[PDB]
Amino acid sequence: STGSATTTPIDSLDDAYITPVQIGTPAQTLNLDFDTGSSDLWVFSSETTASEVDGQTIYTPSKSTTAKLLSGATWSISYGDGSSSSGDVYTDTVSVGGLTVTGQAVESAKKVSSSFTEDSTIDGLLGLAFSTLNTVSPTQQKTFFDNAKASLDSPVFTADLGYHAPGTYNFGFIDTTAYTGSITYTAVSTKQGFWEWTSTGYAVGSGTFKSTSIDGIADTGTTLLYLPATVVSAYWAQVSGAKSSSSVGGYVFPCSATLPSFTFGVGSARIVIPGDYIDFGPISTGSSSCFGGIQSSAGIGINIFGDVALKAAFVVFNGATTPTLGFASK
Repeated sequence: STGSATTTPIDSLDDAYITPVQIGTPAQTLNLDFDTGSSDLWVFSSETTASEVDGQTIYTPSKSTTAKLLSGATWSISYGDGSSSSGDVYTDTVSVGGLTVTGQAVESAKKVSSSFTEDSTIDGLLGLAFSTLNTVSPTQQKTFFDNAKASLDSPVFTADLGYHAPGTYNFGFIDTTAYTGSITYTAVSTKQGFWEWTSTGYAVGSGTFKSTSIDGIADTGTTLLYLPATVVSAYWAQVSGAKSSSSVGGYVFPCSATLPSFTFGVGSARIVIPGDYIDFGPISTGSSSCFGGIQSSAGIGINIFGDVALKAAFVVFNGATTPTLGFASK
């Protein structure tokens, strides 16, 4: 089997991407944030504290003839951005782009943190990291991909995120029309539960390539590119007037600037992030100070190849017995 679904930016800045997901019988379609940096599929629901729901579409398990309470199971998750959610668990039928999993754990939120409430466009998350990170207790549950894997034509999914435009998540096949040149594959460590890999270096604009190993995670659920402070300083030094602002919470730059590109290495291959992808717009409405899309990972504890990086590539998440990651230009 295979599946193919369009993913759409939630706003004009590509702050996140939502993908429609069918849950239950009859189908209830919710728009979920596909997140390769976590491993829970959780949704706003009829069980979510009423004051914490503000415009989201909810899953109502009592209206699904295939929903079953997973007795005694609870979940609770906290993300790197400080947000969180928790609740109980149902199993139900879940379909993405024509690919169906029966008996998928659907984690129903009883509580969500304010950032979730405040984002009316995201109805929940669909985790695509390794199932070892799943938070369900006392019986850990599998991700949608892990459940689907054996049925797929090939044990892979691909992320093809757009810049200020829709893109595609495919399951079970590689669309050879969706990228240019060849796909370069690179090793993955699953030791921390992530799609963790090592970039071979970077360049800023038309500058020379610096060969240096940068360990990080491919994370569709993180907006920006978080890299070591040395790398990030070298980038922003090429933008007149750019500075790190403790009050704003990272590097800002004059909105009048033209940003240089940023290149990252994948083995001997190179992925170029155009400068415009690094612009996240005014820090506040009407401001001439703009927020940068490349930020320091210092104090996160891990480097994160988030959407800023991934949307410059066609990315293969290869879930073979020994997982790997592939990157192509597009």
